[PDB]
Amino acid sequence: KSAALHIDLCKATSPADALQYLLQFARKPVEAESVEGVVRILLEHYYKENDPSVRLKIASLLGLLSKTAGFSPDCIMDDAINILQNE
Amino acid sequence: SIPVGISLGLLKREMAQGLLPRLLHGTLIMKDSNFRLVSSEQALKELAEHQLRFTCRVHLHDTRKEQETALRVYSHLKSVLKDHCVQHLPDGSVTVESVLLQAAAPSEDPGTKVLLVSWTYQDEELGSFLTSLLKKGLPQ
Amino acid sequence: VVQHGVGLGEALLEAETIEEQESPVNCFRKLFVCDVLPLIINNHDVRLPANLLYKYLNKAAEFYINYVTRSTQIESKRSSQKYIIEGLTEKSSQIVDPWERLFKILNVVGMRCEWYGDILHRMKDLCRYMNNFDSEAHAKYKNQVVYSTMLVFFKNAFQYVNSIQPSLFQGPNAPSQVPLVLLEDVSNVYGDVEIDRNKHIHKKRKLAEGREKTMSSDDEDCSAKGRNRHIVVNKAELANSTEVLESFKLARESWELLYSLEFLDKEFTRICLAWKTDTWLWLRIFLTDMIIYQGQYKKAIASLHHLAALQGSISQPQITGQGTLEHQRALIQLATCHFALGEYRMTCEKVLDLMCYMVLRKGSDLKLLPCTSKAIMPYCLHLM
Repeated sequence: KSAALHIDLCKATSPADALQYLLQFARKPVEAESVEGVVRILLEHYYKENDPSVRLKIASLLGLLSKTAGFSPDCIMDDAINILQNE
Repeated sequence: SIPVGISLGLLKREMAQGLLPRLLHGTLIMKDSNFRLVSSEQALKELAEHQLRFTCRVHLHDTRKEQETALRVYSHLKSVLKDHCVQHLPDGSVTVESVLLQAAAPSEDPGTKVLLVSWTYQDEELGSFLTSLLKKGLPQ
Repeated sequence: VVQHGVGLGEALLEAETIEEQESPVNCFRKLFVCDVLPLIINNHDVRLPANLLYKYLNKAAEFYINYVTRSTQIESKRSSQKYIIEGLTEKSSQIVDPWERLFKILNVVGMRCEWYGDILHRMKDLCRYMNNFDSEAHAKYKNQVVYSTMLVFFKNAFQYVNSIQPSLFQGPNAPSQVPLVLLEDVSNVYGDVEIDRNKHIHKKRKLAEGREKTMSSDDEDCSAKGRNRHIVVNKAELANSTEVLESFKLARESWELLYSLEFLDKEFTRICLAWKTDTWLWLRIFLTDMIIYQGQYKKAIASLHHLAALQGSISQPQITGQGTLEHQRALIQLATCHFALGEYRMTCEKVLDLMCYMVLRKGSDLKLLPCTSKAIMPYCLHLM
């Protein structure tokens, strides 16, 4: 389930509620197609966001998501390093 | 050892610009037993950064286009000075190290054309050689 | 180069147009301007007409406007405007100093006819005799001088747009610049000498609007209030706005010089119509502010409304008479135009619709402030 994130996160507050919800998400595992969906939307929110701590949490769970067992990470890695350059 | 202070902006810029054996030019406001070695610009509020802008004039007899003259001077300096700055400037001017070149308005004499070169004490050792190199002048 | 000659630039422009980028702002056009067209101009063997040089200048202006105000799409000192061009990456379609590229394009245009900061006095001297010259034989160099003055005016307009609305060009992942907004005749209620007579209540509507040509009828005769007056921005409210006020004053002076010529105004209007220069927030806002200051309030308001509607159709969020992340500049501009035109009832209605959006030497003055709610609440209070 990723459309739920697609609704709630953009319709949340910036400082802490997004951070607390993001922390809540980190305690459940994800399936590989849903992994692709979540890395895409998290990259989108990383684009829009400007706070440092929220982006730190975004990146740290992006790392926790890439740790998942079966999927190919290179395709999302391309865009990941693409935004790493301007950070 | 004398403990003194630094402005973190100057220190951060020095580390950032140096890590990619140059000097660190700074200014210290040695107040009553409390010192503060900051950059010059930081002294503006405590007035006392009232700037002392220098300018050395260069006698060139050419009357060519500003952009062409600037590009030729830049190419000539990049040929002479060994890889100081290789860059296309936005305004069609010249600057090596932290000097400033301006094709200012000439004097009241119609038969005199002069180029002006501003710099700081940091870059005067290269600015003097730059002006001596352009003392021969562009091909008239 | 004799194998193709002018074929390479035309093919590159056609390729740029075919990528949903009909106006010359695509990465193909950027590469052509940086490499192909500059090499053709530099090459003595290739000798293009004046129209080709003008088209190259227009392409450079479109690229600069895109790099200075268009959004980046993701799916002593020097400064250059870089953004994601269409069809190639930002650093993979690199152009060294696009402002210098446009200046060199103007210089190449002058070189075709043979005959600025450091040359600011020289540029002013050239501009002095740039609208009273003789015929073509003596106008061979005068056309080059007029093109150079227009290029300097474009650079000043780009700087004003950089200090007016360059925040919508770059994202938040790196340090950037903030936008800003102008204001109407409401700053004459702060100083000791400046007493409350800048707009009054009914006096502004009587003495400002006059029910002029409300349409965007640019390239025409404006008012002459700038002859012995200007937007004298007080340092008591813009003490740290040296770059913003300097860019605004330079843009006002250039706009005062711009209306003097007919070819320059026609070229600017043609560029705005064809390449959609009003679809960029910064350049459109700066041009509208300059036109309003020069005494073209109706056409300036029309251009501002067209830019606001274009932004509303764009992916940027919009609100009904209220400020947003990007609509704050639009709301401030609309409120300032309403105050300048003296529509007292409309200004009160806008304030009522914007109260939630609000933030809790003679004649009128001016100031420099951000495009956020700060420019709306205090100016509205001064008008009230």
